[PDB]
Amino acid sequence: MMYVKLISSDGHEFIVKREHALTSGTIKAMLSGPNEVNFREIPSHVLSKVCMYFTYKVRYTNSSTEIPEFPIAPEIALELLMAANFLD
Amino acid sequence: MDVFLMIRRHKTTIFTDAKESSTVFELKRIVEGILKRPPDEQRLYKDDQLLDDGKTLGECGFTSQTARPQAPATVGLAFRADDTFEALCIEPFSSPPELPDVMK
Amino acid sequence: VLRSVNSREPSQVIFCNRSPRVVLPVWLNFDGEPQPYPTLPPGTGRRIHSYRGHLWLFRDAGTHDGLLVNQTELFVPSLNVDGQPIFANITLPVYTLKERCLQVVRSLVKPENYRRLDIVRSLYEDLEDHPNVQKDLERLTQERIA
Ligand SMILES: Cc1ncsc1-c1ccc(CNC(=O)[C@H]2C[C@@H](O)CN(c3ccccn3)C2=O)cc1
Ligand SMILES: [Cl-]
Repeated sequence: MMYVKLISSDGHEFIVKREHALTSGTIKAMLSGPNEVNFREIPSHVLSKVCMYFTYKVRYTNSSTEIPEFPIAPEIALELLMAANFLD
Repeated sequence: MDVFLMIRRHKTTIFTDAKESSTVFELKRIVEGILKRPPDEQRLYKDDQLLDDGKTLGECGFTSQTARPQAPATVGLAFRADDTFEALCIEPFSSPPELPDVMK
Repeated sequence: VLRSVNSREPSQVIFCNRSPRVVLPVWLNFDGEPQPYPTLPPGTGRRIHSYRGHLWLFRDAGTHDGLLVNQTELFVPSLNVDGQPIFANITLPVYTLKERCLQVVRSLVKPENYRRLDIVRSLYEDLEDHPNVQKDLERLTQERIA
């Protein structure tokens, strides 16, 4: 299937499935007009967890099975909240 | 059953899924379709052990317990550069800041 | 609108907690008001006595975060066929990343210190809007009419 590249502020490149990245409305808008998106304020320890959320969301949404918890370490919680708010 | 992985090399990470019964070679075919390098120019690792092409991903230790959507397992990747393989180098992610005073 | 029907027809139900949270079962009485029932530790099941048409919802016992029961928000026991109880599988929903983040920041910061966090103003309001059974019932009655 199709893939996109999401670059963090510290230069890490995250290659994720396009369908998975379209979980975020902001990423969908960035790909509709002006397959790479650069995030000047999201560091790699936050953006790697954002990509883990997309696969978690796509795998478990609408599934009739036991849903596991999405874990978030206390050290990243506030920056991940800021990134999730920007990405929707 | 499906296993969820992070194929990592230098500063690039591929988030992908595969079957537990699928082989290390079939995972190199997935990497080929993304980074345009053939399986013969690839070496996949787990921690520091090189993985043999004919083994299943379950036989390497990537199962529903270690490779989850919300907690994916890492597969190291090293490409062939002129008849010789480079040393496995995975750059780590940034360190989070100090835990705020109100969160401590 | 959302209330239990006083059918007086017994129905045996298995409350099966398939979530990592301590679950608070909540029964909506004949006036639509929520009543708390004993809590279920994670991964436990209880065979309970209920009635047909009775309306139940399930929340996290500590934070009141919303939970699903048989993939939906409300559970109504039906007739027991072939001497079998009705299963009410309580599971975590797939929360939005923002909601899960709000859940973790709320579990670590006292509400009086939300304003001390260096975050945008709208995020203070989001943190303060704690999960509330009364609010979600209003949202569900409005969508039940529409
Ligand atoms: C072990 C456990 N763990 C979690 S929850 C629970 C439990 C314990 C005990 C009962 C027993 N049934 C009732 O208490 C209700 C069920 C309701 O559907 C109707 N109702 C009621 C009462 C007063 C007027 C009208 N109806 C009742 O008797 C149930 C769950
Ligand atoms: Cl029981």
